[PDB]
Amino acid sequence: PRKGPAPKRPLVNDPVYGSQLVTQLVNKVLLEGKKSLAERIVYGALEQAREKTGTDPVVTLKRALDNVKPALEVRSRRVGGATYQVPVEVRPDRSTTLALRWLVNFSRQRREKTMVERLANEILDASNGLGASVKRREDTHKMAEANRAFAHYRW
Amino acid sequence: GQKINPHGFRLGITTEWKSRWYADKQYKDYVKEDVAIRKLLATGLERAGIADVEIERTRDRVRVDIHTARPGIVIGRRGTEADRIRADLEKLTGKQVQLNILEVKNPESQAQLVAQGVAEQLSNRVAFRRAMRKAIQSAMRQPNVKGIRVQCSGRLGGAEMSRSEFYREGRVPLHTLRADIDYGLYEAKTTFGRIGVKVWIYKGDIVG
RNA sequence: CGCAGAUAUCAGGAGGAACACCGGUGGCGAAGGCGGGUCUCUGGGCAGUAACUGACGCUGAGGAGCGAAAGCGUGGGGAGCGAACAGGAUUAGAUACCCUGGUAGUCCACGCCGUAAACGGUGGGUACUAGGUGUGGGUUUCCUUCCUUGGGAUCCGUGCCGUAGCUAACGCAUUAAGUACCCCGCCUGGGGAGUACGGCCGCAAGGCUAAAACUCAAAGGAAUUGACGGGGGCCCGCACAAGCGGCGGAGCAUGUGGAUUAAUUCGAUGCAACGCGAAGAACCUUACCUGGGUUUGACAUGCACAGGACGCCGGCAGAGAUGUCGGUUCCCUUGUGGCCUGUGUGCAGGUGGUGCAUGGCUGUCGUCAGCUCGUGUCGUGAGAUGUUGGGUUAAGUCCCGCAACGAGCGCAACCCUUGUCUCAUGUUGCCAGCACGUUAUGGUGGGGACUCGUGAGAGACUGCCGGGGUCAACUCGGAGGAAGGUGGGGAUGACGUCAAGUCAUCAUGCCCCUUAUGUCCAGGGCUUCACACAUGCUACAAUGGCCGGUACAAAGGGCUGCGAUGCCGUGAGGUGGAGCGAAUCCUUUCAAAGCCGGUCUCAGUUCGGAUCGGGGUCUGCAACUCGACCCCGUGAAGUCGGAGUCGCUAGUAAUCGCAGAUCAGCAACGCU
RNA sequence: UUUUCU
Ligand SMILES: [Mg+2]
Ligand SMILES: [Mg+2]
Ligand SMILES: [Mg+2]
Ligand SMILES: [Mg+2]
Ligand SMILES: [Mg+2]
Ligand SMILES: [Mg+2]
Ligand SMILES: [Mg+2]
Ligand SMILES: [Mg+2]
Ligand SMILES: [Mg+2]
Ligand SMILES: [Mg+2]
Ligand SMILES: [Mg+2]
Ligand SMILES: [Mg+2]
Ligand SMILES: [Mg+2]
Ligand SMILES: [Mg+2]
Ligand SMILES: [Mg+2]
Ligand SMILES: [Mg+2]
Ligand SMILES: [Mg+2]
Ligand SMILES: [Mg+2]
Ligand SMILES: [Mg+2]
Ligand SMILES: [Mg+2]
Ligand SMILES: [Mg+2]
Ligand SMILES: [Mg+2]
Ligand SMILES: [Mg+2]
Ligand SMILES: [Mg+2]
Ligand SMILES: [Mg+2]
Ligand SMILES: [Mg+2]
Ligand SMILES: [Mg+2]
Ligand SMILES: [Mg+2]
Ligand SMILES: [Mg+2]
Ligand SMILES: [Mg+2]
Ligand SMILES: [Mg+2]
Ligand SMILES: [Mg+2]
Ligand SMILES: [Mg+2]
Ligand SMILES: [Mg+2]
Ligand SMILES: [Mg+2]
Ligand SMILES: [Mg+2]
Ligand SMILES: [Mg+2]
Ligand SMILES: [Mg+2]
Ligand SMILES: [Mg+2]
Ligand SMILES: [Mg+2]
Ligand SMILES: [Mg+2]
Ligand SMILES: [Mg+2]
Ligand SMILES: [Mg+2]
Ligand SMILES: [Mg+2]
Ligand SMILES: [Mg+2]
Ligand SMILES: [Mg+2]
Ligand SMILES: [Mg+2]
Ligand SMILES: [Mg+2]
Ligand SMILES: [Mg+2]
Ligand SMILES: [Mg+2]
Ligand SMILES: [Mg+2]
Ligand SMILES: [Mg+2]
Ligand SMILES: [Mg+2]
Ligand SMILES: [Mg+2]
Ligand SMILES: [Mg+2]
Ligand SMILES: [Mg+2]
Ligand SMILES: [Mg+2]
Ligand SMILES: [Mg+2]
Ligand SMILES: [Mg+2]
Ligand SMILES: [Mg+2]
Ligand SMILES: [Mg+2]
Ligand SMILES: [Mg+2]
Ligand SMILES: [Mg+2]
Ligand SMILES: [Mg+2]
Ligand SMILES: [Mg+2]
Ligand SMILES: [Mg+2]
Ligand SMILES: [Mg+2]
Ligand SMILES: [Mg+2]
Ligand SMILES: [Mg+2]
Repeated sequence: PRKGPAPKRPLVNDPVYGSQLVTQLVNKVLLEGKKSLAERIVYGALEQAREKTGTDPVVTLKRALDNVKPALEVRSRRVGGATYQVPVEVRPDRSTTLALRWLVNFSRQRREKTMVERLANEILDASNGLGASVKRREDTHKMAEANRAFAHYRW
Repeated sequence: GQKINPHGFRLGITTEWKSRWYADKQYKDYVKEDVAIRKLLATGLERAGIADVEIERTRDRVRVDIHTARPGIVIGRRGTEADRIRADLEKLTGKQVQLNILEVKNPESQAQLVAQGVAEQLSNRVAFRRAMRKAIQSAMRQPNVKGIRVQCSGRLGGAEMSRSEFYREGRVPLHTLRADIDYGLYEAKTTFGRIGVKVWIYKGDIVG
């Protein structure tokens, strides 16, 4: 990245529904590079969430991402032999990407015995505001507003 | 490693094979006999510089062509060395063996024989300084040749150390494939051990 | 230090030191030093008139005085600051750098000591030697407003840059380290030593004059290139940042360390050795250890004495070599050639040593862009310019002025592959369009209309346009095009550094054995382990284990080798053997993941498979140490992992397969 | 911040 900003790939859109968020989700959950397996699992879990909630899967996914997307983050910095943290604003695109990342992370590490149903249930919990993703967002915002004091560094 | 031999690097473009023959079943025996006879000839003939040895095989008949500095001792006026070589090949069981002598045009326009001469001068009594001076001057005098580089490695003057010295003049574009480079290598003997001499010669350019 | 009333703020009072803005490379004094204001006394300096004296001038050993801060004696005052000393915090140790407290002292009056890098490191006086450029003071003359750094002439003080000259160089330059004269001190190699004794001064601290023995063969002053920096400036790399998956916890396979053994043959030892030299250790390879033979010898050659035998196919003894016997015996031709059995003669023979002697080959700095020479010029000399500054690029690639003018190794190109098109081209390869098949598919007669495989040519050159640019390099954007600004990946290691690896590839100088460290064979070893490290596969379960159906590629190997169909085995494999020196016959119609259907509802698990027992196949004369494969029983550790640490920026990271190198048998999870 | 020795 020394020369300058590198070009960004033209990510494709999902033809099944019409939202590239599905493509982003499948790419993020790609494990061992099994595209067909990942997409079929994602579609099955989406249908499970749809039949569980009785609403529009796209609308509920939009609600979940809107609820969980942060706006402020924390960056580490050490000056004068001491380590400090500074809060820095984040672009909404990166906020959405990291929200998807946390969604995957907390859809990986719970004990519902079946991840196909469990990812749907995690989506419902995040939409309802009882999810581990929203808990993590709460913690991140709390840290950022606690370290607000050191914002003078501006980096 | 520092440099790959220009001969091997440029085989496919400028220089041609100095041996041509086809075989796959008796290929092992054929290569054994060729490498043998080559080594035996090399260890047998030392007085007269031999530039290259090329062998062509057609079924049973084999033809060997020899380039040497001067034919006086390579072939006798009655055929002394010729008959000795024939008897040698017959002992090696070359089947039908035919001998030809080809004479170089410019004695000091090529790497092998200048290397032989420099090695002999270094070995007997001559100092490497004068050796390089005379070799470079003689190589330059010929108009066709343009660039010459001579390198000597080993013990020089009997000192208990290794001196790596090279002298350069003219063209030495080994990276440029189009260029024409001639490569030679021989070992000079002495009381204290062995000395290796390497020389590079550039001769024009080829297009086509 | 406070919650007994702090910090903070408003009013008032007490007391000590020093004076910001003027204020400066400015002024004054001999040097130290000197600035809040008013008053009293006092020194010195410069300009002019030139009235007066009439050589009265410089210098200066001893001598006298002044003389920064620190310290001492006597007596006061003590706001702030603060040696010594207490504590707090870091460090392995802090008697310091950081912090909270604080006694001399810093002040005043009276006497003391008389020392500094008291440096402009350059004494005082006198007369002379091109200028330009600021600053303070005093007089004069003219554009003339006669205001005014308008300008002209002169004395003194203070800065900078500059010729002749001097200087070893740095440098000086009318305020000389320049040309000249008078006066005074100083020193003659470094330590010993400004030290000992004596003397003088002083209350003390202490200061002033200043020796000798001994010991060294250097000590120091200038300047040039490298190297170095926890110096600065300007830039690049998976170096960091955002991401992916890993190593370090379990099992197994290789290599090493460390310990045994008679041997575990030797070498390599951070980067740059550690799935190394071992692309295939039961004999061989091995050179290690025991034991049995051996002798100019297992194997070559020239000189004398003995000859036509040597060379070979078999029985007997033996751990084997080997010893003894059965069957053949010279090809030339008189000189002997070929060959070698017994004596030696030289000498063969050594993986015995020496990569600190070497040849050749190889790894890293690094695919980094730097590294040189000819002439000239400058300085004395080691040397400098070219290779400096600005702009631009992936690059010493290029443009602009410059004592430089040119060239070289490097960089790009020329070489391979991959991206397209055109022409030539039809078999063992394909089928446009026609006929024969009739379940077997171009299989068969036929056919270049495209790939198919190998020959020739074109196509990327900022090719064109608009803006920035010194009208130049170079850069952004746009149209055509397969590709746009080296399209992608490759072959391709400039001078040198690491005394880097390799006498165990080969050859090579020297030493060593020769009756052995050479040589043949029988068994054993390199695979030993109470531990450690490095690289890989299996995982640690559902994105999954297992069962049935089911479609998609490449390339290469095959003669003493691949191996068809068929038959028997769960399967290792057993019989057999079409087609093949190979676009044809085999390596299955080259598959795995992929898609559909069923079980498992999270367990030490239907995941996971090592260890230990019972049965067979295959190659080999020879499977116990010590090979591989098939069947069964056996059911251990292991639930994403500690600080630390590694690869990866597009067909990239991850995941799943196929063929080959060494090879009868494999250590094959390694390599290509 | 701190960071010993060849
Ligand atoms: Mg090149
Ligand atoms: Mg107050
Ligand atoms: Mg002073
Ligand atoms: Mg006065
Ligand atoms: Mg008068
Ligand atoms: Mg006094
Ligand atoms: Mg005082
Ligand atoms: Mg005192
Ligand atoms: Mg006092
Ligand atoms: Mg007192
Ligand atoms: Mg007080
Ligand atoms: Mg303390
Ligand atoms: Mg203090
Ligand atoms: Mg204090
Ligand atoms: Mg002094
Ligand atoms: Mg003077
Ligand atoms: Mg002046
Ligand atoms: Mg001068
Ligand atoms: Mg002088
Ligand atoms: Mg000088
Ligand atoms: Mg000057
Ligand atoms: Mg002066
Ligand atoms: Mg002395
Ligand atoms: Mg002294
Ligand atoms: Mg003294
Ligand atoms: Mg005394
Ligand atoms: Mg010196
Ligand atoms: Mg010096
Ligand atoms: Mg430095
Ligand atoms: Mg890179
Ligand atoms: Mg990282
Ligand atoms: Mg691991
Ligand atoms: Mg491990
Ligand atoms: Mg291994
Ligand atoms: Mg070893
Ligand atoms: Mg290792
Ligand atoms: Mg190691
Ligand atoms: Mg390896
Ligand atoms: Mg052995
Ligand atoms: Mg062995
Ligand atoms: Mg050795
Ligand atoms: Mg060595
Ligand atoms: Mg370098
Ligand atoms: Mg000169
Ligand atoms: Mg220079
Ligand atoms: Mg230079
Ligand atoms: Mg230049
Ligand atoms: Mg340079
Ligand atoms: Mg260059
Ligand atoms: Mg056809
Ligand atoms: Mg180099
Ligand atoms: Mg070395
Ligand atoms: Mg060495
Ligand atoms: Mg030797
Ligand atoms: Mg040798
Ligand atoms: Mg020896
Ligand atoms: Mg021996
Ligand atoms: Mg043996
Ligand atoms: Mg071994
Ligand atoms: Mg595996
Ligand atoms: Mg069977
Ligand atoms: Mg199949
Ligand atoms: Mg198992
Ligand atoms: Mg098991
Ligand atoms: Mg398995
Ligand atoms: Mg476990
Ligand atoms: Mg578990
Ligand atoms: Mg860690
Ligand atoms: Mg094998």
